Amino acid sequence: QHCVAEVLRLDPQSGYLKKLTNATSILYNTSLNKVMLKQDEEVARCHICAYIASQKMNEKHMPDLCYPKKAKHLMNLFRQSLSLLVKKYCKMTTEEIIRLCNDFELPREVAYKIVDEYNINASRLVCPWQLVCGLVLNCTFIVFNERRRKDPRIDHFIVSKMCSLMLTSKVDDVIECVKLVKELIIGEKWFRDLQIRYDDFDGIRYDEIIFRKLGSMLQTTNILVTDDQYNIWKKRIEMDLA
Amino acid sequence: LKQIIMNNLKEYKDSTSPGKLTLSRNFTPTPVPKNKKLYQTS
Repeated sequence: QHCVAEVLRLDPQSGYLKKLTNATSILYNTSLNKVMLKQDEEVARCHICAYIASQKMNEKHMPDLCYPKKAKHLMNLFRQSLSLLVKKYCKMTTEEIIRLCNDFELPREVAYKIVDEYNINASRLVCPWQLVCGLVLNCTFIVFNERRRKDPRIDHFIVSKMCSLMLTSKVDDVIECVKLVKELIIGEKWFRDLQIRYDDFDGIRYDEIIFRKLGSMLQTTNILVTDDQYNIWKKRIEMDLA
Repeated sequence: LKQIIMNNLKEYKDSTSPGKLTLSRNFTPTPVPKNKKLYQTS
């Protein structure tokens, strides 16, 4: 029962779940009952069973159900028994850029938003690598501000990773791929929602930047350090005798 | 710390392996969206 649910709830990666588990159980039962369906490694015996379970109950969705040689064989047997920017005019799909965005482990809402941006504004393009790269980089900078702040090393590591993934040694082009997309995507409401959510606003907080720019001297430029920093640092020399 | 801190950055630059940097601890990977329809090519 554990593995059956493991594979069935792997489809995401009301009645659907219950009816699908029942269908898989009874289908596997029928396939193993007679001595007619043998030489079948259980390693993969819960995939097209799930496909036909989807086909049966009420509704069927072709995409991402077969997601290979023996797949068609088993289907028939069971159903009878029963650099990267110089390149010009490149093409892309949903899952290609989903992979490129998922190498960072970023959430799925951001990837879907980038995909929507692409499928809406991919008609007048010259190289989609630039737009997608800029989008994902400006998503990383906005969501990862906390760890970047506490560790200024990240900046170089992330840039090196996204310079090696696109197979280039020069990086000013990447800098352009960031700033141009920032210019282009600067005024959309979902971008606004992301900004208010992850509180970057150019890498500094709203309540500080307002006083930073309004013309005050109470603005907190943190050349000094926080009290908790000193409190936790004291321990390091507390044990200096060793 | 001008003379030492640069040495600290240089030495610590070569240490970390790029492979094992886990940007998020408790993330679940992005699956394949089911339907092709919603991705209208306007």
